[PDB]
Amino acid sequence: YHVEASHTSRIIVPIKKIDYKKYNFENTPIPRIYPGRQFIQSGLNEEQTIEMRQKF
Amino acid sequence: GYDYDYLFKIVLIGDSGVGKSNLLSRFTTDEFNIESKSTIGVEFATRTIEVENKKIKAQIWDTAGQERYRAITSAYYRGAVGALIVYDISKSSSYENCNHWLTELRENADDNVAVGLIGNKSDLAHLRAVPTDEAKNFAMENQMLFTETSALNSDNVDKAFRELIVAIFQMVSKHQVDLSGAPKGPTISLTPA
Repeated sequence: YHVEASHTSRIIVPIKKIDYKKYNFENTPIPRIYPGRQFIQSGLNEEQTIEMRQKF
Repeated sequence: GYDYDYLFKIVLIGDSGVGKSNLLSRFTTDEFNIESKSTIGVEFATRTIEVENKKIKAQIWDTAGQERYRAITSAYYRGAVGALIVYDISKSSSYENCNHWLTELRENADDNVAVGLIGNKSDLAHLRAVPTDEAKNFAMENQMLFTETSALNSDNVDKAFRELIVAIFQMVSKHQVDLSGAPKGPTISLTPA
């Protein structure tokens, strides 16, 4: 795709859907990329942390 | 019984519901008029420890004003040579009031008073809502001693309290000297006639 200067170009790239049967994002806490740190609760009930985890 | 050389007044002050009533049971003696927390404003405790070969009596006043004790709690800091600010590391509301309590002490309590900081219920790491780093950083600015205490992690509050007493005694003690062949025989009068 030749994109000239200061001109947006919409790209279409298809994706196969991810299937929940073999990923289990529901219970997979977000990685701590610098572990060995004091644990502090951000504060989020189950219904919100599950949402944020799925989105991430 | 009245052998203690010095009598220091200490106030165990903190937010309501923090758990002071369970806290002092370790480094205090549990007899005499128990309770009376709401009768006037306070409950009383005593401890005896020797520092530099000198007995010291420490009286702990765990005041708590709910809605009625506005001027009385203020009057109860008349001569407190020590204070023992307490907060719980479960809810940041208790920590947020520490500056307010310290302001009340340094405004109303005895001049140049030594004050410490205690973090109670540290065993409950499930709902920890305040880090030790921030606690120490806040302690540094106001030259306060800081530690964390719990039922399982006992015997640390005792050391902290003894260390606070030692800090007080090295600052409100005037140095003294240990003040403890006389003639014998029949004298003769020599005053003039």
